Amino acid sequence: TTAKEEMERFWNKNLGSNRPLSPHITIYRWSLPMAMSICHRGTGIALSAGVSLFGLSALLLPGNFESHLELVKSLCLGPTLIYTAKFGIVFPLMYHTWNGIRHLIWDLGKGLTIPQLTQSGVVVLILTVLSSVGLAAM
Amino acid sequence: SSKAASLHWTGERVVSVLLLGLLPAAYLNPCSAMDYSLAAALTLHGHWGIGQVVTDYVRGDALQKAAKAGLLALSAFTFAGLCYFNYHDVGICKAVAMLWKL
Amino acid sequence: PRIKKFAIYRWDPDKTGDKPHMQTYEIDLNNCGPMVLDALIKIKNEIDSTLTFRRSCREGICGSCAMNINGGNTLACTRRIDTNLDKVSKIYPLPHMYVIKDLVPDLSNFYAQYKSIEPYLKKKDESQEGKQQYLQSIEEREKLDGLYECILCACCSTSCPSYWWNGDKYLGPAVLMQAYRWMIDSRDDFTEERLAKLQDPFSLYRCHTIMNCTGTCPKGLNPGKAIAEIKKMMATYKE
Amino acid sequence: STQYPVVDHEFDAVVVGAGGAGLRAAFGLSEAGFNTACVTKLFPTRSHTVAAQGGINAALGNMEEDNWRWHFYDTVKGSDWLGDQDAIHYMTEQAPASVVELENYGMPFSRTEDGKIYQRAFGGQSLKFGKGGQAHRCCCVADRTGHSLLHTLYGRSLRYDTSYFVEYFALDLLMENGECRGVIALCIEDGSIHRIRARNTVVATGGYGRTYFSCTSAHTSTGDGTAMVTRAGLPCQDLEFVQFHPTGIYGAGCLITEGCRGEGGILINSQGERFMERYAPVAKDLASRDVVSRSMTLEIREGRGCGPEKDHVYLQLHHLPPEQLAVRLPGISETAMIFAGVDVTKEPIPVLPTVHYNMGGIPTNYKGQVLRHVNGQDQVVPGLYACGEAACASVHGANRLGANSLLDLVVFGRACALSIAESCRPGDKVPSIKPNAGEESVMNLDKLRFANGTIRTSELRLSMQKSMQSHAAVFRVGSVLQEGCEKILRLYGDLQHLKTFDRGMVWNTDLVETLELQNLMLCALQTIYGAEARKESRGAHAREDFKERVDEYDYSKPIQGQQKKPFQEHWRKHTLSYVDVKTGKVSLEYRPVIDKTLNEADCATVPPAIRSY
Ligand SMILES: *Cc1cc2c(cc1C)nc1c(=O)[nH]c(=O)nc-1n2C[C@H](O)[C@H](O)[C@H](O)COP(=O)(O)OP(=O)(O)OC[C@H]1O[C@@H](n2cnc3c(N)ncnc32)[C@H](O)[C@@H]1O
Ligand code: HEM
Ligand SMILES: COc1[nH]c(=O)c(C(=O)[C@@H](C)C[C@H](C)[C@@H](Cl)CCl)c(O)c1OC
Ligand code: SF4
Ligand code: F3S
Ligand code: FES
Repeated sequence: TTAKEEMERFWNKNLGSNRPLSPHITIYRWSLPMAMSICHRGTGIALSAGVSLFGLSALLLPGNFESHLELVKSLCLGPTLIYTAKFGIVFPLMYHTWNGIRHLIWDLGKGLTIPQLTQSGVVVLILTVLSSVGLAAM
Repeated sequence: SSKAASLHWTGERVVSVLLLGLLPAAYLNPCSAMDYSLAAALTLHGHWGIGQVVTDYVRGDALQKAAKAGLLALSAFTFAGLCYFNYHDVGICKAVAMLWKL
Repeated sequence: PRIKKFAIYRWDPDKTGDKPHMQTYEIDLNNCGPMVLDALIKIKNEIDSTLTFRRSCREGICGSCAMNINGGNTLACTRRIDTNLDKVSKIYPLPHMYVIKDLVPDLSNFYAQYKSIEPYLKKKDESQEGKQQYLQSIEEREKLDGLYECILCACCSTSCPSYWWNGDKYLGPAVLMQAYRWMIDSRDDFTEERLAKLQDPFSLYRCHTIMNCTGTCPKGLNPGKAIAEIKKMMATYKE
Repeated sequence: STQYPVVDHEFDAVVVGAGGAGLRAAFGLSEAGFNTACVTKLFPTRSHTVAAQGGINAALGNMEEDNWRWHFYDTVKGSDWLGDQDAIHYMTEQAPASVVELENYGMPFSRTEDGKIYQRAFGGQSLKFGKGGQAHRCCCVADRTGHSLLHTLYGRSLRYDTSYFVEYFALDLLMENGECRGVIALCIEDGSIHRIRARNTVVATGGYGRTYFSCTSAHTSTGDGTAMVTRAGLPCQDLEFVQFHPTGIYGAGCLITEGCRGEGGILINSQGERFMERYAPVAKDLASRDVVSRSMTLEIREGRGCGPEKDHVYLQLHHLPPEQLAVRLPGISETAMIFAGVDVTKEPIPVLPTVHYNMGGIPTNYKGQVLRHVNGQDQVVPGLYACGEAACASVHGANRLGANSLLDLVVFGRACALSIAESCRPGDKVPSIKPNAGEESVMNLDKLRFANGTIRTSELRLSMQKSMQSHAAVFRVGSVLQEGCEKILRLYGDLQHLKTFDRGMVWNTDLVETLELQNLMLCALQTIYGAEARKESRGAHAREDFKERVDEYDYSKPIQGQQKKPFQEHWRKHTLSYVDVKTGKVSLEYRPVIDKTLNEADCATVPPAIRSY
């Protein structure tokens, strides 16, 4: 019996059985690292969606960009709202940016010990807020 | 044996460090060329990233090939769109600067 | 008297209709050993004997009693019951695995995966073996520390969310760390073709350094880190 | 019959047990080109052998320069001359060959400046036949040798086409006309029943510490093979001889290794004196596993207790360098902290002597061939083998020398294989079987499964354990031994009364733990009866009433002008215990220990002497 044959058996036995699946997310308690990975995906997906919705609209929709900014001024410049709409565009970007560096440092093999990990996590979190508030005000 | 999977993985980080090198390069030097290299780095890194999500969640035979095909479509249309926007409009860097001082 | 509530996952594959649910137990702590296993064993011997689970060394070195206690994967004989009588201990089977009965998971895939990485020394010249002790310097030996101590809990991989969604094709941290364990064994002549076995999207590359494995390890081991070294090796190894 | 599915299997060899020994025998068999089933109630890696800490002995001479014959001497001397020299010779002789083979498999032994295997000082081991000071020959993987040993053997076994019957509880042996045909086994997974039949059957089940209330051994050490044998009418050997490891936590009874004492550690009693110097001066606190514990256990009766209720003693590791504790003994730094809450570097450990090892077991050749006792004479049981803690070749005798059972495992694993490999060919006639053979076990299975008695399984288990704990303890008199026998005997009756609650086929642990209990009770019955009968003080079996060590001679004075005692007048012989499973009655005879070696010219026979360290 080879390892590949053991696996084949495993699946055919279980998928053709009345056995349930022991709960996972529903019961596995949440650690800051684990939540900080979902967010990387959350942000990563949204950012790609944004970019795509910018390139596609540059191909399908009428008018040029200047023709759109003047169009944006509908209920127009309301500082503490057009800042708020601006912030929430940079926020996912800055997070994914900062956490990206953390992922990159990891790939080098550095900072992968439980303490170090919940430290750099905070440093990425704090850095997001600063560079997010900082940019939306530039 | 070909070392494909690992080579792919290497590229992923090369573009990741390439894209990090470009967001300050864009701000400190907004221009014609930067607009394109930014579009190129942006569309690849995203294409591989979504690819990694798909080849994680999209379970099955038929659907895996489907999602991957439709993603190549979204990417092609994205990179080409951003290129069109560069050549025929203000160009990413200038669009950002306009969108911003507003 | 000091009473502690115990909410535990239950499933009898031998009673028709009955499907997954929790059962609550109550145990005086002056009559019970400090560990959650002690508790389990106690209710098994005193209250209800349908309570079915795996156990052996009660020392936290055999890896039999692996389970999800209060939302994290450890060993029941190594975890101590929170003396806090104002909480109810939630006891669960190792997450996202087929429940055979109650807290007993089907690990046969887990094992089969271990088999496929060939966890044994491999010499290009097996013709001289068993007659001379192989030389390995204490330095070369230190590279195994933190690796060889794995017990095969399945706390590890059964905390990895990639192993949840892709457990069939992704080996998961436990198994992976052991493949690493054999790459850096200086006595092993098969260091290169051991990496070639991971050259596909799922074997190794479903890892995204979520770090739930290292976090959850009952023995304080670091599979995630060891994985990163594999990933590096995969990108650097010649030919 | 209508209730249970019978599923038969055909092999060359069955190995019952995937511990250290089982495994070695298993793949060893497959390696010689044998189609080998390996039946085991736990996944291999869980087998107790993991728990092993100290190490494995081999006279490789890696520290000083050694000679396996000195290791021969030390084992036989420590065996208290109940050790069968033929087997002891074979083991020590084969020791360096076996340990080198394991390191070649890939066991990550800790290393020396040379880059060779690290050897350690241990209890009872000498140079130049007991005159050359402390011998450093315990080969070890830091603190976790048994772990690494089991894992590599398991690991190595995957390479061969060994048929693993994982989490299958063996019930009995399939026996026909005195010959063994295989095993009848319950498959835990689905409740099914599997008659695995082969030409040769190796029993490698390990010990039965779980007969006692306080033991180092795992919850699954239930001498199941030992029972299986006495259910087939075969004898068990020397079952009274139960080793009380000196060190282990007061509460849960976890093992703190002897490697603590062999690395410079000390034992401290209530007043503070290193009491292991007023009890045994010659070899100090690194003496026999039975002399040290005897010193401790009586010291507790002396009033010299060291706890909340003065019922245990200390093992101190304060004085050792911190840098050496984390490197040489890492797995006790954790477990002392985890179970007791002890930082090993600046605190002592609360250690009581607790049950640890079973020297007794299935009577055995140096070849591993299970013995029966027909007409005061030995006789090979055809197609039946035993190795390791389950077995008794009595390479250990009246007292196991520390760091030898791991070696015992490996050597007599190998041996059981070669014995088959050299007594037949693979693909030879697998003997046929009665259509309804093993009928008895399934019937016993059903009675225990739907058992609605009055005594709960756990309570009966408890009464046995504590009865053994107080009647057949370290020290034991014929007064309290006698009461213990008829108290155990009543508790064997009580098995007809027991209550089990789970009625399922899938993972009925409620059912198996009860089968474990019968398996235990049989091992208990022979332990207490053999103990009451033995009216001498040899090795671990020390009688208060018979402190004398009764040899064939009076071995203190010269052996010359003095006549041999008749067999049935000395106690330098092995105990052979039987039990009529129904009435639960222990009848016991004796067989002479082997004194000759395998080559007087290569390894001299060592005659009995006054024994003390
Ligand atoms: C108890 C103990 C012993 C020990 C030790 C620490 C502890 C806590 N430390 C040691 C050390 O440091 N150095 C050393 O030399 N020895 C040490 N020992 C003693 C030694 O480890 C034991 O004698 C040895 O482990 C016994 O090995 P063996 O292979 O003979 O038995 P096992 O390892 O306990 O494995 C049992 C296997 O048999 C299967 N089994 C049992 N019953 C059944 C049934 N009914 N059906 C099917 N299979 C069965 C188990 O599944 C297991 O595989
Ligand atoms: C220069 C700043 C950025 C850096 C340094 C960076 C870095 C990274 C890295 C290293 C990963 C993979 C880590 C892992 O999960 O294993 C990743 C994931 C991803 N990124 Fe980026 N990124 C950046 C900006 C962006 C942008 C602008 C987009 C949008 C186009 C984007 C979209 C994604 C996506 C879709 C993923 C995959 C999600 C997943 O599977 O986890 N990233 N990023
Ligand atoms: C980076 O990869 C990942 N990181 C994760 O934290 C992760 C998870 O945490 C999962 C338990 C589920 C979570 C809600 C996902 Cl669906 C939102 Cl992103 C998950 O599923 C995942 O994909 C494999
Ligand atoms: S590495 Fe740690 S968590 Fe993973 S299986 Fe081994 S002991 Fe368990
Ligand atoms: S839980 Fe996970 S995805 Fe990688 S870092 Fe650990 S295996
Ligand atoms: S039973 Fe051995 S680890 Fe809990």
